[PDB]
Amino acid sequence: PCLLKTKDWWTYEFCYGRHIQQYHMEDSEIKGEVLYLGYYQSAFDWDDKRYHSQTYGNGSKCDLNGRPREAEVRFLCDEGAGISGDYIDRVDEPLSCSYVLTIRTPRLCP
Ligand SMILES: OC[C@H]1O[C@H](OC[C@H]2O[C@H](OC[C@H]3O[C@@H](O)[C@@H](O)[C@@H](O)[C@@H]3O)[C@@H](O)[C@@H](O)[C@@H]2O)[C@@H](O)[C@@H](O)[C@@H]1O
Repeated sequence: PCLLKTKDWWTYEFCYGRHIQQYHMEDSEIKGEVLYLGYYQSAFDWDDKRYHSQTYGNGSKCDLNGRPREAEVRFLCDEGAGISGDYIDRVDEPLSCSYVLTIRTPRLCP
């Protein structure tokens, strides 16, 4: 089941191994266009300490440059040691329409 987080205008939906989505909510409905940050492309897992990365590509065309959106996902230790499972921590956008999502998860903790 997909992880969700709202930051200002955009709500972000992370569907692990499928795609990443960005869209606007009003009340509790998706008002408008749904944008794709990217579709699942690759993943690397390392274990025994721990590391996990995924990449997502060919999302919606960027109006700034006409290039598809692209995203990478970092997976880091949930340092709150919480009890609600994984969560979207940050979304960063270091180049127009290129994103780095950071997910926190108890499974990546030492
Ligand atoms: O073009 C690259 C960016 O595209 C997308 O962001 C577009 C803008 O989104 C937000 O504004 C849209 C909404 O803002 C509201 O305040 C109202 O004005 C609405 O009518 C309007 O639809 C806002 O975040 C802007 O700063 C964005 O430019 C995203 O995909 C971005 O990640 C891209 O950078």
